[PDB]
Amino acid sequence: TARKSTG
Amino acid sequence: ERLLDELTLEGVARYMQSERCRRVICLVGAGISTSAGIPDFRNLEKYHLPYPEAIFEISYFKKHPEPFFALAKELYPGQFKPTICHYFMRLLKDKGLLLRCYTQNIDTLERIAGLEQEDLVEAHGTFYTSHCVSASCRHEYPLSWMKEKIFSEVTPKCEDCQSLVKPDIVFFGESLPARFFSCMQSDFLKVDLLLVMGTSLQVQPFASLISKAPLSTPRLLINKEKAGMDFDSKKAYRDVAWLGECDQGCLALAELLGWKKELEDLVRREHASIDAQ
Ligand SMILES: [Zn+2]
Repeated sequence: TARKSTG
Repeated sequence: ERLLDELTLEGVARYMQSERCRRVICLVGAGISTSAGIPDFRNLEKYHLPYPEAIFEISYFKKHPEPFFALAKELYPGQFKPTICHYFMRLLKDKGLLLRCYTQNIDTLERIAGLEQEDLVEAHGTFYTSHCVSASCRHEYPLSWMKEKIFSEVTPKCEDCQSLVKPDIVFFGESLPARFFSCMQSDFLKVDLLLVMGTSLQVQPFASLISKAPLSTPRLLINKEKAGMDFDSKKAYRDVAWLGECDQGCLALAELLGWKKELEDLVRREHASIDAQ
């Protein structure tokens, strides 16, 4: 899954 | 479909009062906790960070955890007391209107306000519990243990395997809990209203949640600033922005709904209970 990112 | 009569707070309130609006998802961020004395995370000069954001990145943290824990000491509140906005969500729960609260926050204030585990998707984890980072160990530590380490300025270290211990927050670069994706797959298939509060929707994949709702689902933003949302163009049909602090937005909405007295009583008795501890 998409990792926690600033954008 | 067009479900709001007008693109106003009054329009949203009328919609909420109608039979059609049965299930509401709340999407919340840092702005709902600023009036609880927890600043928007977005002395430290001594660490010579490569850039300010490195303090919340997992790769940097695992090798240099000291700046994060130094900041934690300064940010740690003297009390955990939920806001008017948190208690507005409690009213949604008690009136059978809350499908889910998805939170970006790690402060446990939704729990303290009386939202139960099943009501919540803590998308970025929690400060409440902590664990050793070693997969073969995973020793758990409670908030009192973590707080003691933070205030004594001793880096949390596992008493068994000597590895780093971290609060159960999702650092930038980490995966979100499976629950986030599991609930997303169900909740956004059938939802009557999105209430987006205290977030500018700049963190992914949380920010993508607004697009997952059906195209007809109205969306109200309560935030100090504007945020794929369309408030102002000629094609605007479902999105409403109320600009200001989250507490004042929730008070304005509660008044329109006829809940102002109920909300104020709830906040006051719950705050009294917390202050009496
Ligand atoms: Zn360990």
